[PDB]
Amino acid sequence: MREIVHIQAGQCGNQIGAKFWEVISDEHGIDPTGSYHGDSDLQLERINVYYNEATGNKYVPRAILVDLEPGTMDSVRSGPFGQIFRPDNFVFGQSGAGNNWAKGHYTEGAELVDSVLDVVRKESESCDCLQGFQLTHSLGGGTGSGMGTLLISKIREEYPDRIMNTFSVMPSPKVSDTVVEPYNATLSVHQLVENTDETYCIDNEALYDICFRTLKLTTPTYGDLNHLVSATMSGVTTCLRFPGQLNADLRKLAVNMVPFPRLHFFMPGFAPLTSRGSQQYRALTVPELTQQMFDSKNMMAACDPRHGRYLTVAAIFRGRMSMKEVDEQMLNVQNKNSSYFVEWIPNNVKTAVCDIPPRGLKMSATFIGNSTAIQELFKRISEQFTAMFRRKAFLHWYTGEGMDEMEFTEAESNMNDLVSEYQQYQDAT
Amino acid sequence: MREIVHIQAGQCGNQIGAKFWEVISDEHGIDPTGSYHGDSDLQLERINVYYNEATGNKYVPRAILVDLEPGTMDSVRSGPFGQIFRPDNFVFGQSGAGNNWAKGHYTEGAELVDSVLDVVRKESESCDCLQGFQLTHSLGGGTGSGMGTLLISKIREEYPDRIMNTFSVMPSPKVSDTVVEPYNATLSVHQLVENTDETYCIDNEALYDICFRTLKLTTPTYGDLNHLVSATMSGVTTCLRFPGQLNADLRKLAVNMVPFPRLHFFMPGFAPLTSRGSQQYRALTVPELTQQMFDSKNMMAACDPRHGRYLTVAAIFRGRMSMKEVDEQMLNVQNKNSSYFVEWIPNNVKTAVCDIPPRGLKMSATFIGNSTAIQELFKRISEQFTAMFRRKAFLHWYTGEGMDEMEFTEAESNMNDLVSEYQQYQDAT
Amino acid sequence: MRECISIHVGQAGVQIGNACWELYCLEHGIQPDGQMPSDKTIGGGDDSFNTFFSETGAGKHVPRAVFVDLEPTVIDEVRTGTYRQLFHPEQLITGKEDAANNYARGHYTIGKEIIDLVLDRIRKLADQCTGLQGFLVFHSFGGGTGSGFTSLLMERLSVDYGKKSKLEFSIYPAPQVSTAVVEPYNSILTTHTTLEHSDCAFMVDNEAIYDICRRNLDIERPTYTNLNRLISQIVSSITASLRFDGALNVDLTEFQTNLVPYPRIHFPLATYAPVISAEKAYHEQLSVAEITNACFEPANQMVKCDPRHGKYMACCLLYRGDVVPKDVNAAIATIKTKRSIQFVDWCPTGFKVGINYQPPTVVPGGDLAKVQRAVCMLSNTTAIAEAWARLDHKFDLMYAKRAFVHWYVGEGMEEGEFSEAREDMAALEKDYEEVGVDSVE
Amino acid sequence: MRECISIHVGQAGVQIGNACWELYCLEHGIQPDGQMPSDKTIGGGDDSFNTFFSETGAGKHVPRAVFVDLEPTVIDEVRTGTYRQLFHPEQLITGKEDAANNYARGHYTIGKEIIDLVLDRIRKLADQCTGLQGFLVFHSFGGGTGSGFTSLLMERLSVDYGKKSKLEFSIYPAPQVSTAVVEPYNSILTTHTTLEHSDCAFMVDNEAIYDICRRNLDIERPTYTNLNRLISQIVSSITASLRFDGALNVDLTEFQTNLVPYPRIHFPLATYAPVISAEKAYHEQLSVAEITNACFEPANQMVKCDPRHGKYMACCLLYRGDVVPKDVNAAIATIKTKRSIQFVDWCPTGFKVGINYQPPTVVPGGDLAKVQRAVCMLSNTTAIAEAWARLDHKFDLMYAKRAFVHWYVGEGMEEGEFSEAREDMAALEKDYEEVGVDSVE
Ligand SMILES: CC(=O)O[C@H]1C(=O)[C@@]2(C)[C@H]([C@H](OC(=O)c3ccccc3)[C@]3(O)C[C@H](OC(=O)[C@H](O)[C@@H](NC(=O)c4ccccc4)c4ccccc4)C(C)=C1C3(C)C)[C@]1(OC(C)=O)CO[C@@H]1C[C@@H]2O
Ligand SMILES: CC(=O)O[C@H]1C(=O)[C@@]2(C)[C@H]([C@H](OC(=O)c3ccccc3)[C@]3(O)C[C@H](OC(=O)[C@H](O)[C@@H](NC(=O)c4ccccc4)c4ccccc4)C(C)=C1C3(C)C)[C@]1(OC(C)=O)CO[C@@H]1C[C@@H]2O
Ligand SMILES: Nc1nc2c(ncn2[C@@H]2O[C@H](COP(=O)(O)OP(=O)(O)O)[C@@H](O)[C@H]2O)c(=O)[nH]1
Ligand SMILES: Nc1nc2c(ncn2[C@@H]2O[C@H](COP(=O)(O)OP(=O)(O)O)[C@@H](O)[C@H]2O)c(=O)[nH]1
Repeated sequence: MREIVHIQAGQCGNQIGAKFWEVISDEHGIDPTGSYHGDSDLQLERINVYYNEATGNKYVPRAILVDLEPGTMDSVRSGPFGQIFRPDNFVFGQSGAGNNWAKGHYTEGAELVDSVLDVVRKESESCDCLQGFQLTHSLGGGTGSGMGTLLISKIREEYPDRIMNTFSVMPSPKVSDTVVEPYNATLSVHQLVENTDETYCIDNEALYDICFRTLKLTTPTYGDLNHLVSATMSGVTTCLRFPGQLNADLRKLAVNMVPFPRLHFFMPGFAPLTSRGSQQYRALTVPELTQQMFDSKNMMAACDPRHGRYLTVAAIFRGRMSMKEVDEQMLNVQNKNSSYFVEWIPNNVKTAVCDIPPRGLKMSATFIGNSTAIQELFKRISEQFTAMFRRKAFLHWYTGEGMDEMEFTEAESNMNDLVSEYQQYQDAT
Repeated sequence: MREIVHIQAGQCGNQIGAKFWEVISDEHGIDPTGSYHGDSDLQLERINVYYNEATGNKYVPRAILVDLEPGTMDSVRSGPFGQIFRPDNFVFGQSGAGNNWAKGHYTEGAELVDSVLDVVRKESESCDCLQGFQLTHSLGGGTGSGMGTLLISKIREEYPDRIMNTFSVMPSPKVSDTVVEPYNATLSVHQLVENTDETYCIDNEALYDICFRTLKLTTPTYGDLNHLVSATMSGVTTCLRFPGQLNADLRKLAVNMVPFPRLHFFMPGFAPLTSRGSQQYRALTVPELTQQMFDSKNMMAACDPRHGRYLTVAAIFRGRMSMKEVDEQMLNVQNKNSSYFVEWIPNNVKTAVCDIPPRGLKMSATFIGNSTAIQELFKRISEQFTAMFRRKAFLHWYTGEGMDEMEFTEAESNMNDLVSEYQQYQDAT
Repeated sequence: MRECISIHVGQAGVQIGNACWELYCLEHGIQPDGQMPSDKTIGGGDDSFNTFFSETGAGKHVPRAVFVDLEPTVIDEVRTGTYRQLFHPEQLITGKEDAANNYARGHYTIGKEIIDLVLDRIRKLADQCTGLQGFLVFHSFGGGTGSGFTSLLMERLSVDYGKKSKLEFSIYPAPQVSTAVVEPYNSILTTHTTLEHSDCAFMVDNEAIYDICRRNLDIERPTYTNLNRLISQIVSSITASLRFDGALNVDLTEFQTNLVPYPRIHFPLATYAPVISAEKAYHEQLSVAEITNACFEPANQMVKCDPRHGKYMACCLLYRGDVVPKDVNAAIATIKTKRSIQFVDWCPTGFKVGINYQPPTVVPGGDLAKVQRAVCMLSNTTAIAEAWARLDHKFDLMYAKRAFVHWYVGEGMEEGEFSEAREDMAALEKDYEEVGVDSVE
Repeated sequence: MRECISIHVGQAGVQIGNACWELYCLEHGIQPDGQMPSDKTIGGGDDSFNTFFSETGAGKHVPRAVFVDLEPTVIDEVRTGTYRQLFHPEQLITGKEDAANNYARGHYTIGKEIIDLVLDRIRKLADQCTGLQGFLVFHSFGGGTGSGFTSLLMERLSVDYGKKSKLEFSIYPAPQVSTAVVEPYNSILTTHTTLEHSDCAFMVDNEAIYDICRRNLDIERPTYTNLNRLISQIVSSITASLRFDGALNVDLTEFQTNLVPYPRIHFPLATYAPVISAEKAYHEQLSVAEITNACFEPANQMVKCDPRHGKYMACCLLYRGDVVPKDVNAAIATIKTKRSIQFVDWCPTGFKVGINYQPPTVVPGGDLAKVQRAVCMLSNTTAIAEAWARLDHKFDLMYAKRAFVHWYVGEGMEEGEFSEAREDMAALEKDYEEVGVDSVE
């Protein structure tokens, strides 16, 4: 019951999920080969949320790996965790995406999506009672953006009532490493609006900032930033897999996170984050974790909450903890900072408490915020967009691939309308 | 009781059956020399379905090998399994067939069939209570097509009530390796209509497709494709040889596979087919096997069932399995795909369940389908036929051998009438 | 037993056979003194020397071949040479004067004097056969013995035997290169028996072979000795599935059933794909896929022709060695895909493959390298009419002034016979105009 | 498989390739006799030799490259030299007389005679490809074969293929240094195919390389052999993310998507930052931060140009080796900070980084030292119009008196063609005047 299909898409999608199924595969004591080597029978009661048990107690995930380039697949196969996936789930083309949206959504994506939805139906037809899906992908790539939103817009036609959420990486102007990532991000924000139930917006700068300031790292790679992100994605569905005192599925969040439809863009947060060495000097407590979850410097989205108001938040704690301290800390916050909350919603916070912390510490927590301050993201993109597009730069690589202008102007307007949706719900009483 | 005479005919016929009696000879633990080296007394209770016990516990098959060319016989004699046959059953001429139908059916076939029916009566006069016969042959060869249909049309005059079935290989236009295989296939389809009880139509392209996609082979030979086919032919008569929970002879299938006379052209299917390596990643179950038996990519006939409707199917399972899961899976299929079934037949599926799997795995199954989509075969041939015959190409090698035109035009019309027999029984309520 | 008869007529026909019977000696492991060496305690007619070698008692292999010439001189290169005890003495039949590039001499005057002695050599080999397959006449159109005598023999072979296959390996006159000036006179008159009496006539010519040696093979300066090793690999592969095991074997009669549409449309050109020099044999990708494409090359033809000027009618793939079939069927499907290759509209199903396991032999001192795979493609095409148009025009030029007529009439034929054999060949060339064209409704 | 085709045209194009194909031999661990040594029981096309080396059977690596010259002489340095058995024999195609610094000869007179033999070499390499990426034409503007033939080929490559990338590595004429006096005639006429048919033309010139050798590198006296090892590190890095693993890999098409704004604005200059002599390689701080700044140096340019005279439009960082990305993003943010570096006002988001793990190889006997990191920056700028203004003025001088016109007209082109290719290049230089300028409201 309550299975989750994992569709990691693109290059970025595969890197995160590579590290994602290195965490989950530690949560449940899965061997690299695929056998089970746990001790506690909590690890197996709800293993089936992610893993198909196969013949002879091997545990094959329900993940599907999609790419338009053979490379990432060959890396994952040849690595520590190649053994863990089913080889019919490594679905990939040959001709690269171009870091071009049109090329992954119309030309070379449509060719492949038939051979992938046929793999979605291998997974969906085997489940007892499916709950949801998930992309792991990148707004600013070819396959992460384009092919991802083709997969999504073809699942709503098949499975129109499952919680489909994304962990999407969004561009930041301080760190640019692709010239047309406004073109590629604009045309996919357009698809995520109408098609998705929850969207966890993650940036790059926000992850260095955690590494530098909080964790006191020296030299971060993609390897290190997604290792964080995977500790968030584990937290989301903890109470789906572990027993808790308050439970909280995918659907439980969705329901009371989201005032209006369409406003389903969340800001995660993790706590605790200490350096090693600086762990014996923090006392680890519920007021300690709460202060990290509401500090701006522990947002994995490169914004400051102080430039708006949280509509709603959820607080997902993992550990042997109290309920008064939880119920109090979450109270003392939305009193002391009552101008940082939308006031037409009483009790902006939802708490959930699991019983099972990560496999090194006690008392973690996860902050998931629906803040109005996320229009800071959508405007920084729609300024770069409108600065290139007024010249019509880089246009022939897009109109060459089956698109036209009118897909742009509408997709620019769909991004600029929801800036005026966070804006309405920030102010006006 | 319930003996089966095996008449492997032609070059192709001998290659399959060579590999066929390498499987059966493993089912019953027959040594290459002909002694028995089993352990379980199931292997002997019904050995007599295929094997004459000879003096001193040697086991000689009831197979007759027919050819118009010494070569295949010398190969089989000199191989691993030459020892197993009786040397009076290697019946062969000297002058080759020409890959000419006329040459194998009238001139050089009629000369030999006297010396072969005299071998049929060695076998038929020794049996307790004969059940059936079987050719293994090729529609598109000289001896497989011509001499095969001379043997058939002379057995119905002797043994007019035994289940005579063929495992006939049919041509595919994607893979051509003979120029006049339309001429040779048209004139033998004509004979299989009026003379045969069941006909298992097998192609070439359908067997590469299994090798490439499912089995993940690299480089298939005739050696590999007939190794598949022999695992189908073993499955057919399993419940004739092994005890089961549902039994099913040759006659049991025939009876409720075949709505009208003349429509006795079946599409086999085998499951499971995995690569090695990808076996510890499939869990092997009845819903696993059912999905392979109804997928188009596991048909040994180069058609898609989706271009018609199954009249009737049979499902022959081999293994220690349940009956609810069988009775349910076979139910959930003809509900979910009710437009893929002929609706004037309730319960299109017949299940049979043996107790004895093949000698490497648990829980195999065999799909045998009477689909209307087999007219896709008969039309692709009757387009090549009518494109050569309008020029009267290659005609003097046929009229030279005792035939004439009027054998062609009638045989073209007998093929084109049964296209209008699958057509009637697809549509029209 | 799948036995076959070689007949080697005239200078070109003999000198090819040297290069043929050099090869089979290597194929079946036979020393030039007719002996199999001591390391063959395996099945002889299971390696099937027994289609080309009647095993004399005491381990001795003598061909089923007959070397016929009207001139003493050519065969006397075979006595001695090195083959002086490979051959049976009585199968090397010499005249005293050749036909001397004169069809009337090879067919009427000189040819009749030895024709019964040659037909009686055939019977001595015909009665030793069990399951006789047919005959392999080698000659050249445009000799006297290659044209005049061959015409006389093929008449007599049709009467005595009838039923069996009779393959020909002709050399066709080259458009520029010619060495006899009555070369077209002797080709028009050999037209008569080539279409009527032969069952399948092959044509090669020297220029199309010069190309292959120089270009594919980087030989500077070919002689006849170089060309005929090439000729022999084409024939060695033809007749290899009679005499070795393989899947999809092909008898001599399975050509004609699969290659030849109508009665007189039986002039298929051969090719051969792995013509590769030792140095160029690295920088290979010599897979099945590339070697199938190389057959369809208009440059790798054995005839001065360009199949881009006509349509194929049948093809016929005969492969030797390290072969997986599905590689072939995937290379067929490529061939069907291309529109540069025109099949006709009444073929539909392209062509017949045949595979054999026995890899070729590298002829010692020979021009090829060691290849693993090898492919002749016997293939009917309407482009061989173009070879004919270029030669009728040479005949029609010289016969317009009745040039060398006085030599021919004074030897045992008529002026009238030129006008019949010209009409006879003009009708063939009209058959290929009418066989290239589809019918529409 | 990410396969690619090198074509090496003319004297400069061949002699670069020596320095290219020297390098990949070291990159993938291949001896000059085409052999990987015995210490490679690891994944070959996982080290991905398979984009530049078709693995012949029996452990043998032959390029996907074609060496074309109209003169026999240049390639005969490759036969022998040391590379005499690295190359496939049939991919070294020689004419007999060169175009002889005459565009009319390389394009019409001499070029057509070998053009079909070269296009047929392409097909033999095109059909062996699985997932063909594109072509890498090497030449020089201001040869006859480098300009005349390249123009002829690029026409034919656009027709047969269309879809794939076609990179060029030109040598542009230097403002002072020139050795042909019709050097500007051959550059105006190659303008036509360079903007139309190529997808991305690179330009280098010899003076801007002389600077780097003498100043960054303290070589007293460079030859062409010294410059081309430098050229090859730029190309070796370009095409390294196809064929090695790294985070942020960049295919051949991800340049053009990220580097090239508009249809014909596709003339990006490259740089290369760690050009450091052995002695000067201590006294290094050769971090990511310093090597990113060194790309933006107007002295470290591969073109006689000064980006301080124009605005950048895109840049493109391609790094190799011991790299942590956040060091790069912090070095970008420095680059965005400076006002000496003008991006345009419609770019906003500067540029694309790409990283690769495989460190360069020190070419033996080569000029570089052992560096840990290395960076090409492919970068569109409006400063390459200045290279054009300095060369149009040389053309416009000589064509004012119609100087060397009589050689060109008498070879297979018109007087009219000068007036069209001058207008054609004047329109390019007008595009960069109009692409540097922002729009205001
Ligand atoms: C002795 C002790 O308590 O040490 C902690 C520790 O010092 C801290 C700093 C850890 C540590 O994490 C990092 O330094 C880190 C490195 C790369 C990327 C991201 C983080 C720790 O390495 C990571 C490690 O995490 C776990 O074991 C969890 O089960 C975690 N698993 C992994 O991701 C994993 C990492 C490496 C090896 C094996 C497993 C997890 C988290 C969420 C959801 C599922 C699993 C823990 C608690 C610690 C160390 C070992 C120092 C922190 O991280 C996590 C993911 O728990 C960083 O901020 C937290 C707070 C922890 O207190
Ligand atoms: C550990 C294990 O279970 O191994 C299996 C196996 O991996 C699979 C992949 C086998 C394997 O088959 C092949 O790889 C194969 C090779 C050539 C041609 C066709 C197939 C197997 O080799 C073949 C082998 O088959 C048998 O032993 C049956 O008794 C089979 N017998 C033969 O055909 C046979 C094979 C070798 C020697 C002598 C006889 C049979 C099937 C149906 C009806 C009668 C007999 C089996 C089960 C396996 C291996 C060993 C890996 C599969 O094939 C068969 C015919 O069972 C291929 O798809 C099926 C599914 C099996 O699970
Ligand atoms: N987060 C992020 N993802 C990227 C970026 N560039 C490419 N991707 C992802 O990578 C995938 C495309 O693969 P790509 O890197 O083009 O493959 P290639 O052929 O190896 O270059 C898509 O899923 C993208 O979303 C980037 O700058 N940021
Ligand atoms: N599977 C398959 N069987 C074939 C094929 N061609 C012929 N056969 C079989 O081979 C026998 C007929 O002999 P044939 O091959 O014509 O004989 P030969 O050609 O004289 O050696 C029959 O048993 C046929 O079923 C084919 O293409 N495929």
